[PDB]
Amino acid sequence: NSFSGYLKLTDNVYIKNADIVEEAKKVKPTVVVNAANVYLKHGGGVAGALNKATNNAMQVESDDYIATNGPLKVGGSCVLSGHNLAKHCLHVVGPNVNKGEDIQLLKSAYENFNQHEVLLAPLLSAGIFGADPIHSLRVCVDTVRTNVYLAVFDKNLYDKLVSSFL
Ligand SMILES: O=C(O)[C@@H]1CCC[C@H]1c1ccc2nccnc2c1
Repeated sequence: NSFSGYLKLTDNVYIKNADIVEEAKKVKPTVVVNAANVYLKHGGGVAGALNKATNNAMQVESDDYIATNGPLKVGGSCVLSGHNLAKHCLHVVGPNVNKGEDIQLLKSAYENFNQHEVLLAPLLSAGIFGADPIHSLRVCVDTVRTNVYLAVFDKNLYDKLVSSFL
């Protein structure tokens, strides 16, 4: 949890323009959040990048979790190993609003963060899931009560979020 270079947006939400893979390798936080789908198939976006950084160890562990427990629900989560990125990975499923999943479930998705005192995380449902990233930051701020360090890869997006929030 040796985070550096973050801007404090609220009492408990911090933001940095950084690649979450590189933040995780440098900080080795207690918890790194993955933006997952219900079958934990880490094919693209943040999920593909975190899985690639574990050289597919996260995918093999995830397939075993699904074979024993079944898929997650939208708005749900599970805690698995963080491998070389963190002590734990919290795999959280935000709604895929491009496939008709209700945006109201974005609040349920962020509620999972409250089970952990400190987390390194991306914006949920942004990117391939289709939600507006600034709306996702708003739900994060309105919902998460624990300390969250958000890593935003795209500089244009990061600047938009900081200008809209400060
Ligand atoms: O922060 C961002 O710019 C977006 C917002 C939601 C998903 C974020 C993200 C971060 C790292 C990624 N690395 C490889 C591929 N896609 C990624 C996507």
